[PDB]
Amino acid sequence: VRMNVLADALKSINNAEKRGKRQVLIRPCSKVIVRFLTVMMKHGYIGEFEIIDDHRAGKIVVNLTGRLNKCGVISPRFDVQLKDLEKWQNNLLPSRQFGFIVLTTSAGIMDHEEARRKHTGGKILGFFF
Amino acid sequence: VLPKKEKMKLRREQWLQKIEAIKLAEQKHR
Amino acid sequence: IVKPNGEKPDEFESGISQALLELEMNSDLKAQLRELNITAAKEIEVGGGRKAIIIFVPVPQLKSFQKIQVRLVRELEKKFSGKHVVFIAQRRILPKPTRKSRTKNKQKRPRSRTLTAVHDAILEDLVFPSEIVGKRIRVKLDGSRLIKVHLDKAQQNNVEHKVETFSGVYKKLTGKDVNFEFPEFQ
Amino acid sequence: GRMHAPGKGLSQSALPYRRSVPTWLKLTSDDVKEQIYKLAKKGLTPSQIGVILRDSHGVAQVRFVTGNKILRILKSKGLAPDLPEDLYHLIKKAVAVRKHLERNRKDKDAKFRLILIESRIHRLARYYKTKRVLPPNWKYESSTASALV
Amino acid sequence: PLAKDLLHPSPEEEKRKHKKKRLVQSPNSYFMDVKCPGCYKITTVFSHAQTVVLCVGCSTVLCQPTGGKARLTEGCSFRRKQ
RNA sequence: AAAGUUGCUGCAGUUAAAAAGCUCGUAGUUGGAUCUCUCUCGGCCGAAGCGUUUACUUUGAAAAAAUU
Repeated sequence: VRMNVLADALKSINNAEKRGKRQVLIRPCSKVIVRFLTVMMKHGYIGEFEIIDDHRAGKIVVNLTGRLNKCGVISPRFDVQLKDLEKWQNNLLPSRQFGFIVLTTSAGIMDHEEARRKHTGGKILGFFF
Repeated sequence: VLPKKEKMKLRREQWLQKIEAIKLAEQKHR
Repeated sequence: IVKPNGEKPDEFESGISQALLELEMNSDLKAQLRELNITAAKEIEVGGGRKAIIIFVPVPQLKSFQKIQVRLVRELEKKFSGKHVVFIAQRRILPKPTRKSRTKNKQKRPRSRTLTAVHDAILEDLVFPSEIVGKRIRVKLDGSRLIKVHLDKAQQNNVEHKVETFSGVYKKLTGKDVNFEFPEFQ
Repeated sequence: GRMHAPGKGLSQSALPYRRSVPTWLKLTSDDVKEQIYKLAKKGLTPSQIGVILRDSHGVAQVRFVTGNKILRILKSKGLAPDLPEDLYHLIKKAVAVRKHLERNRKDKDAKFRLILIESRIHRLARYYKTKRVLPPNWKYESSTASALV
Repeated sequence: PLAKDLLHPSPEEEKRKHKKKRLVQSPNSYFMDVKCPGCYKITTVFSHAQTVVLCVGCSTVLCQPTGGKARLTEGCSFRRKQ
């Protein structure tokens, strides 16, 4: 059955982007998915997206751009302390300029640079380069 | 056709070239 | 007619109370208005210099206000100058239960007392004659949301000119930008 | 996909985005409630109550008009059955299959279907004892099946 | 190919799609008023009704349930609502 | 150590080592969307109940040398 809706959203975005599509429809929506896509958006990777609202879990239309190589989820959401974060990026991002671990910390959902800037750790969600 | 060792070497090196191209493209925008 | 929760009548809501009384002693809206009452009122400039009237009514009488809404709106528009009148129920926002709060939360708050449910009810009550048939949220590149609201095509002509007043009222009361559209088919 | 069956159908109902009661419906919430009460007096489970109310009386969704759903309306009045309707239907089906088995012994297809139906009964009974709709001493037994219909 | 706006589908495309698979799901059914030729009373019936609907006074059959929509009796009139 | 030949990172199982007749079937593992600090006594504060309780993250104190 359907577990980890963020995994489905990111797999759908990845499979759409590898076919060179302009838009992708991802369902069901979630607040975690919206925060993840907002972090992905604010660095310039997925353009701009629109939430479609039914009286169910909603849908999202994401207007893909072409910059995205890979967006991925890490299941299960391992606890990431502020030291071990370096190990994690040495595991996940293949290059040290671009790529992003997305963390859920108590200060919100943000990227690993901002998580170091806030001097906090948390649980891991994904990465995108 | 050809052994897999240089196949993964070609894929890794082309991915390295792809990374360097993306890095220099993002560096040019500054 | 006016029964404020703070029990402080200002001149605006007392004036529209006199307006409702004059409406009752002349027009056919007689047998129902006595049983009813309002709570508060405000006046807001929207759309670049166009004023609009807001009347906060109590919630459990609001359904009855739905029965005489259009007649009350047209009679207050005849009474007033070029204006726009909206009836919005006075909903109570309960704060989100955290680990630092007052010791009054001995019972779980209802979902109708949350922020999102109250703002949905406010959006559906700000547009009474038309019914909301769709909702989109466009999230801009700066990260700021924008709600796009789809209303009835069938009764479009009633509220064609009030959509900017609706947007200004919702923006002033909430802080969220809202646009209104009409789909060509349902 | 289904819970025991391997099929995956899509046939279901699609509720509209308008939760509003339509203008053409002249029945009020109360009149809907007395219709519910009289149909419950006729001996009807909430499924046929909703079906008759939708088909003939023009109310699409009881929860949209009265503000509350049918089982809670019957529970407040007290005309609510001791078993939920689905468990009752499952038990009735088990009785009918067992009667057929007693008439026809070699019908091993019905034996397999009987095992399937009792499996559904046990899962649903576990759920109902979880949320205290059933008392915690409830147990399904083969000879204690015809007494519940 | 590879480029079509998902937020704004054409209405014939939305009509063609399965009711659950639309952008926002919406049913294919409707409520209609039926008038028996033997009387004047109007009755509200669901298009996909599963129950046989009888007239209040005439007690004639108004619809017969079938696999999909209900078969109204030859002679009755109807009008779709809203 | 090369070694991803013990595999959490990070392996496999059509034809090479290997996935069972099929369904039902405890435990365990996993699980859709949704909810934005105050009350008293003593000098704007100190004491007190904390707010459902946790898992998580951070800080501070404290934590042999030698070795590194």
